[PDB]
Amino acid sequence: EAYWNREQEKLNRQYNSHLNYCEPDLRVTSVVTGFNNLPDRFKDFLLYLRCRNYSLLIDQPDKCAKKPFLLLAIKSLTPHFARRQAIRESWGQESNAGNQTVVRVFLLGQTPPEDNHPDLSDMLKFESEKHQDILMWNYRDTFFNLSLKEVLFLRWVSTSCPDTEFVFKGDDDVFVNTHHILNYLNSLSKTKAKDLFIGDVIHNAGPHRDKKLKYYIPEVVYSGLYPPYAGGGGFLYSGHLALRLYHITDQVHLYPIDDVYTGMCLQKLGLVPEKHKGFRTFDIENICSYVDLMLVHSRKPQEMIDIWSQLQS
Amino acid sequence: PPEAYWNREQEKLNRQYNSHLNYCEPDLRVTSVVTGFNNLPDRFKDFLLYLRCRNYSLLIDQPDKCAKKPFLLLAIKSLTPHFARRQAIRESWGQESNAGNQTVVRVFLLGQTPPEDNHPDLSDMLKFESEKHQDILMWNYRDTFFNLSLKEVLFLRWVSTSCPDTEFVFKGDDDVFVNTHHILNYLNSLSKTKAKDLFIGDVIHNAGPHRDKKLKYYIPEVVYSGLYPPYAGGGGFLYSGHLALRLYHITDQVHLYPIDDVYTGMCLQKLGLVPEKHKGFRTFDIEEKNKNNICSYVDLMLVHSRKPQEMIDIWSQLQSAHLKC
Ligand SMILES: *[C@@H]1O[C@H](CO)[C@@H](O[C@@H]2O[C@H](CO)[C@@H](O[C@@H]3O[C@H](CO)[C@@H](O)[C@H](O[C@H]4O[C@H](CO)[C@@H](O)[C@H](O)[C@@H]4O)[C@@H]3O)[C@H](O)[C@H]2NC(C)=O)[C@H](O)[C@H]1NC(C)=O
Ligand SMILES: *[C@@H]1O[C@H](CO)[C@@H](O[C@@H]2O[C@H](CO)[C@@H](O[C@@H]3O[C@H](CO)[C@@H](O)[C@H](O[C@H]4O[C@H](CO)[C@@H](O)[C@H](O)[C@@H]4O)[C@@H]3O)[C@H](O)[C@H]2NC(C)=O)[C@H](O)[C@H]1NC(C)=O
Ligand SMILES: CC(=O)N[C@H]1[C@H](O[C@@H]2[C@@H](O)[C@H](O)O[C@H](CO)[C@@H]2O)O[C@H](CO)[C@@H](O[C@@H]2O[C@H](CO)[C@H](O)[C@H](O)[C@H]2O)[C@@H]1O
Ligand SMILES: CC(=O)N[C@H]1[C@H](O[C@@H]2[C@@H](O)[C@H](O)O[C@H](CO)[C@@H]2O)O[C@H](CO)[C@@H](O[C@@H]2O[C@H](CO)[C@H](O)[C@H](O)[C@H]2O)[C@@H]1O
Ligand SMILES: O=c1ccn([C@@H]2O[C@H](COP(=O)(O)OP(=O)(O)O)[C@@H](O)[C@H]2O)c(=O)[nH]1
Ligand SMILES: O=c1ccn([C@@H]2O[C@H](COP(=O)(O)OP(=O)(O)O)[C@@H](O)[C@H]2O)c(=O)[nH]1
Ligand SMILES: *[C@@H]1O[C@H](CO)[C@@H](O)[C@H](O)[C@H]1NC(C)=O
Ligand SMILES: *[C@@H]1O[C@H](CO)[C@@H](O)[C@H](O)[C@H]1NC(C)=O
Ligand SMILES: *[C@@H]1O[C@H](CO)[C@@H](O)[C@H](O)[C@H]1NC(C)=O
Ligand SMILES: [Mg+2]
Ligand SMILES: [Mg+2]
Repeated sequence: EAYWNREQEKLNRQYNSHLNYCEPDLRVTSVVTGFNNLPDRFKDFLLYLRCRNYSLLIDQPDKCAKKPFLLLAIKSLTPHFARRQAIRESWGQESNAGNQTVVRVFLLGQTPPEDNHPDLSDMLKFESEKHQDILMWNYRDTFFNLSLKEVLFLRWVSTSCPDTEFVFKGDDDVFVNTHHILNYLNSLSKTKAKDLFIGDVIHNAGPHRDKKLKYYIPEVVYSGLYPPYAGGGGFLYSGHLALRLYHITDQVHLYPIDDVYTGMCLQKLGLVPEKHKGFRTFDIENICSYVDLMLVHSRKPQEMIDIWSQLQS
Repeated sequence: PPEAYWNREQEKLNRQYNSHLNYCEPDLRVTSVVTGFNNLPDRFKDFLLYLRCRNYSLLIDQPDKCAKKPFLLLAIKSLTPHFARRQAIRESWGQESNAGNQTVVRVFLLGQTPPEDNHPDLSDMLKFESEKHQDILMWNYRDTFFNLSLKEVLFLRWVSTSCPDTEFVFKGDDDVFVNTHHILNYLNSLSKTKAKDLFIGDVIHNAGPHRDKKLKYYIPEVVYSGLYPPYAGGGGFLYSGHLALRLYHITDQVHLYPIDDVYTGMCLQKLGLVPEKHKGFRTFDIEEKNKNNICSYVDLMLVHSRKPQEMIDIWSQLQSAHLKC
């Protein structure tokens, strides 16, 4: 009865246009109960659900010219200049130690004037030319379009970085202990590494029905429970799985919560992401508190540099 | 009954006028004369050790900013990383203009954000921004909360040196919405007498220092004793350029204070003046229920606090607000 569930079931029957239909899908105004009274973000989500063929405005095509051991992929918005630079100087440094290459990309969409964003296009061009780590696509960068940010990033992995051994995807305000991540990745068996997917995995979750939370999903949009999913603050997976995940995205309708969407894709593949206790996407309760952690949400740019500096000793 | 350290040093200054300005070595005396110095937070140690130093130089100047005599100079406190805040101001209420040959010009007021304070290095982008927009003033001191009174004194020096003929000054924060049209209408309503010593804002009377160690405005009893003079909250206040010159001259006679808007109130009190409350300055915001009605902003001078998109949104709706409301 909920809209997403019914359309997804239609998709299941077709695989057992929803991909490049980019006119407004006016059907939703008649088939979604109370559509006129939905918040604008749901109107936009429903009207443009069947469009995901957006193009790269800023690419870094040689980012993976040397096959990486680890790709860091960080969700960011144009105005977050200090967040990105703190990451570059702390846990997101690119490196080649042990010939285990780490490369870094930030994942951006457009911040257009119609959404009341200041025009930062000249600063973003300066930054992209200076640091060569900005990927930017021509879609409206919004909270409910983070699942678009996920799908287009996975597409970019498939086209431009398909041979990375591992992928870390996360937020631009989480602290990551990249040394611990690399140590963990190097201790993996070959079998465990082929389909690795770990994070702060949430089981038996359901959609928030509370209208004051940013995660609110109306009953007319989605019914039932969520699959197991790793919290989007940051998760870690094999590049092999990144390609299998990209292939399966066509068979899963976009969903307004992006980390739930990745969990939906894993489930369709027959996989279950595994919890690693070092991923603290809901923060901690002292620099020694951070020694054994993989990730902590959330930290400001100065805090990111401070923690990283103290951890090096 | 010995006063607190700031009061005692201010008493010494008062008697000297009825070095504290370019002594930039650490004043190790404070470790002996400030009660409990060793147990103070680092920000108080730094403030006390370097209290007598304020001859910092401009690294980035805009020397022709006031080549055309302004009617109103907008001076906005900002920090290096705040690119989106500054651009939103440029496009909304901080636009430069010449309507009615009443020139409005804009500067942002910055210090350094050094790597030793764990700041990411954004210096090349700031230099690019300055080259593009020609509205960055930057001095070579450590930009911190407790150095904002330094930001105030160095800005007033720049007005005396480089913009002394501006008719009015608005000084405010980079996270406030300002109804600049209402400000200009108000300034054009003033008698010549009221305008000569104009100083208005969200004026707080009978305030004292916060003694709760958990608040960012905390001030220890060993640092400052007694009450605060009347003062306009720093989110933004409005005053004459004539008074800006009088305020600059008097800064030499008032020791820096960790809270910048209290410092400005101290300087006004030394001038024999009392800032006046204007109800349109909402430095503690407006009612939660009226935040999404643009008519709520028509009669306001200033609202704290708003994000870059919110400032642009409010400004855009305000340009057609005369059609409703
Ligand atoms: C995720 O990103 C996608 C891609 O950027 C984004 O899709 C875009 O949404 C906007 C609406 O938010 C669409 O813009 C509309 O296009 C139609 C074309 O006919 C216009 O008629 C619409 O007019 C509206 O706005 C007018 C004023 O400008 C009003 O007068 C009028 O009444 C309408 O309200 C409107 O401009 C745009 O076409 C798509 N672009 C695509 C599909 O490529 C989507 O919104 C984002 N999703 C979320 C959840 O944020
Ligand atoms: C307001 O701005 C002023 C001007 O920027 C700023 O003054 C500066 O303060 C810093 C301290 O925070 C001073 O730097 C110190 O200088 C002394 C020598 O005079 C050094 O011994 C200090 O070394 C420290 O760090 C070393 C390495 O970690 C340690 O080994 C050592 O023990 C110290 O911890 C440090 O370099 C600087 O000299 C002044 N500059 C000037 C021009 O006065 C002031 O701090 C700001 N005030 C506030 C309240 O923020
Ligand atoms: C089972 C679970 O953990 N579900 C969500 C969790 O609900 C909490 C309840 O289990 C608990 O009893 O009460 C608290 C109230 O204090 C919570 O309601 O809440 C978290 C935080 O919202 C959810 O994780 C988040 O889910 C959203 C999507 O709704 C999104 O995926 C986000 O990234 C993730 O952090 C749990 O799913
Ligand atoms: C007289 C006054 O307003 N004093 C400060 C005010 O104190 C409030 C108390 O009067 C009341 O009993 O409790 C409330 C808390 O619910 C307040 O504590 O608090 C405001 C907010 O801090 C102060 O304004 C701020 O002062 C700091 C310096 O201390 C700084 O100048 C800042 O710009 C300003 O907004 C009142 O001074
Ligand atoms: O339109 C958006 C909104 C958010 N983000 C990024 O998504 C991540 C999560 O945002 P937020 O902190 O608001 O979400 P929460 O952690 O509260 O779920 C952050 O890295 C944001 O920079 C984004 O890229 N585009
Ligand atoms: O080290 C600093 C800290 C703050 N600010 C500016 O001072 C103003 C007030 O900052 P904040 O909002 O944190 O203070 P609050 O309103 O909470 O008293 C804003 O314009 C900041 O950009 C600054 O210039 N340097
Ligand atoms: C997606 O593809 C269709 C044609 O197949 C095209 O009309 C549409 O403009 C494309 N969408 C975008 C955003 O380019
Ligand atoms: C201020 O002046 C004194 C000498 O006049 C000098 O030693 C000191 O370094 C100056 N301070 C700064 C920050 O230039
Ligand atoms: C316009 O303003 C300037 C000061 O900014 C003044 O010198 C000039 O005389 C004015 N011109 C007119 C037309 O009054
Ligand atoms: Mg977050
Ligand atoms: Mg503020």
